[PDB]
Amino acid sequence: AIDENKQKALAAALGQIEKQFGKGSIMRLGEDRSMDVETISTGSLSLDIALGAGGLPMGRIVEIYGPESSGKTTLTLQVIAAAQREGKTCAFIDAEHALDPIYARKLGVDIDNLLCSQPDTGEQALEICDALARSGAVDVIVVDSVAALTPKAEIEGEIGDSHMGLAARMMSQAMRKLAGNLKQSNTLLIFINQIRMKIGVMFGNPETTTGGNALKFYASVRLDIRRIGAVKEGENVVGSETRVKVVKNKIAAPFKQAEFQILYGEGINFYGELVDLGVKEKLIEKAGAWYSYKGEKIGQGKANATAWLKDNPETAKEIEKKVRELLLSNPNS
Amino acid sequence: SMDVETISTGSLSLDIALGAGGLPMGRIVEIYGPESSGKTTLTLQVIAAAQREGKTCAFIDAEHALDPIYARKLGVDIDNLLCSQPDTGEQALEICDALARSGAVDVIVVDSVAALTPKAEIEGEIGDSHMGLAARMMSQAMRKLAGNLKQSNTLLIFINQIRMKIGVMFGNPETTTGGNALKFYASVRLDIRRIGAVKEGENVVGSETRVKVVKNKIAAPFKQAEFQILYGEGINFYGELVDLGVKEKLIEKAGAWYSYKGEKIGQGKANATAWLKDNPETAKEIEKKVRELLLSNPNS
Ligand SMILES: Nc1ncnc2c1ncn2[C@@H]1O[C@H](COP(=O)(O)OP(=O)(O)OP(O)(O)=S)[C@@H](O)[C@H]1O
Ligand SMILES: Nc1ncnc2c1ncn2[C@@H]1O[C@H](COP(=O)(O)OP(=O)(O)OP(O)(O)=S)[C@@H](O)[C@H]1O
Ligand SMILES: [Mg+2]
Ligand SMILES: [Mg+2]
Repeated sequence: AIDENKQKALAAALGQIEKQFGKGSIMRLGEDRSMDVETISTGSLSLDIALGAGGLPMGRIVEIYGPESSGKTTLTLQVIAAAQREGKTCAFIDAEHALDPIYARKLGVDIDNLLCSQPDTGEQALEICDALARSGAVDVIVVDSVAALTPKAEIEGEIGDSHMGLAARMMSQAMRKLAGNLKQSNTLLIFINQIRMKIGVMFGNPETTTGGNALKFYASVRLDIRRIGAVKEGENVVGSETRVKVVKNKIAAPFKQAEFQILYGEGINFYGELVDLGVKEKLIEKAGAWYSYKGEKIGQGKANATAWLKDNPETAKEIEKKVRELLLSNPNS
Repeated sequence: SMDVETISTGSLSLDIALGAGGLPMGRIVEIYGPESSGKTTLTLQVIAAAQREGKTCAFIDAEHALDPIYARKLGVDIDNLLCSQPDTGEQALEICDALARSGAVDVIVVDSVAALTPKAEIEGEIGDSHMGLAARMMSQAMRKLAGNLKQSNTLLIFINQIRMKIGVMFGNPETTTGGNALKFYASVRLDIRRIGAVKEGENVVGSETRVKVVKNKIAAPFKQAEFQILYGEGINFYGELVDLGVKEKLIEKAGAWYSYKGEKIGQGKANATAWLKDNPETAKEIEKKVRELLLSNPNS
């Protein structure tokens, strides 16, 4: 009897809010299909498994950070290339002023359709991000280095002058504005960031990132990338052994890691991952340094085994399809 | 009307730490901490525990980062959990007041006070200065809500993010966003921190968490709570039922070996909590003992 005017006051309050601030201001979370988690590929199968939901989330903020020459730019060009192949539009804000367009083409990016900007200030860089996000016409934005987003007062001033907290304040104001717009247009924003040392530290890690604490909070995924070794063809160094740690995840369980090769000119070695995952799931048998598929001996060593999968497109498609079926938590098709 | 009503936090260790046995209804609560401390997980645990008692709940996601699948995994009934995603900071607080006035919802949660951007700052440019507009907007909202919340008997939980003060020599350099109005009006104030990992040998499957009560108008403040948040599954209330059982000398622990009523239960905490899962009888009767010994005022 008394629990019914409860439901009436609810429906009346819902009617009041939904006509004041527009149609879908309040809903029920189980019914809201704008709140579901769509993803896009990173260009690494191992990293797609480590992220749990099978890729990077659309409508969210992502941070990639690491030491120098660890593969941060290369990893973000591989996600742009994969999204372009699925008929999406992409932008690249190059605050570092260090993008080589010929290398981007070799990694598989469509250079003629990628929107590029080299802004003079951090305010200009974050105002272009907002304008592209609100447009609804751009799916993936990459900002290359938070560390190079310098406020206008610091550009106008002299070297030595103190502007303490100014960059951190600029970033804190930008996150507030962007987070809403990005979700509304279903646009993925990737911030690359550099590492700095904190002085006078006995306890914990001395490593930190630039641009303050706001980005750590607003980010849905945070990735730590590191170069853990060289890839050699005799004495020639031909690429880099790479490890990625998922330090923060809001769409799945964190603290999983991914290992892969970056080969200079080609980018991420896809078939190299396909072997290592095939070996792990008992689809490829390893007899010391002899790889074999269904008894049929494919090669001697990982490089020859990878070279074999390259000249057998049908056999590689078969193994990919199974590894995908097995290790993907919730395959959506 | 001024007699206090409480609802469970989901964690038993935190229910003892507050003293009254939960968060007070018709009041304002603040829950701050660093990155990935378990602020959202704790407030979805409250909503879950509340809507199991036949209550309606709302979630105002200003952060734009709520996963409905994870909410269901923690035990939130998402089919009748009200969710809003406001564009401005003013919309978020007008929806909070409109829901409070109606007298229909019992619990409201505003995720990130840091993300409540004033209208003027949104249609402005990045670089433009709006000194204290967030603090005024919050100060206006608090004096308008405090009265409307009490007569409705509606709980409002604000989640806050930590920022750092520049050129401070004294005290702690940590701050909270959205002014010092919320600091005054807030009845309870929790400070969550991740203090370690929970492993399956090497595989990291959880977070060792510590909650501190820095303010309490309802009971004695400056008490602690320690517990485990597992990634999916949610809060580990069996893991607490052992830790409080051994603290009151109902359970015994001899190194890595557990024993209750003479007969041993398992080796380590993971096997000890796994046996409590398989024995609802002892898990019922130990809950009985821990509650009736450490309850401040038994309602009925
Ligand atoms: N244009 C190129 N031609 C050949 N190799 C390249 C080229 N650009 C980058 N690489 C290599 O690819 C590996 C990863 O480079 P990046 O992706 O540029 O890493 P990064 O972390 O962005 O480094 P920064 O911005 O310079 S600190 C490095 O060993 C580079 O030398
Ligand atoms: N959907 C999910 N699936 C699995 N684990 C999760 C999920 N969401 C969060 N977690 C983890 O649970 C722990 C607590 O997360 P939260 O409750 O979101 O904490 P938080 O302080 O709200 O973090 P923020 O909002 O990003 S500053 C973290 O270690 C997360 O990685
Ligand atoms: Mg680079
Ligand atoms: Mg949160």
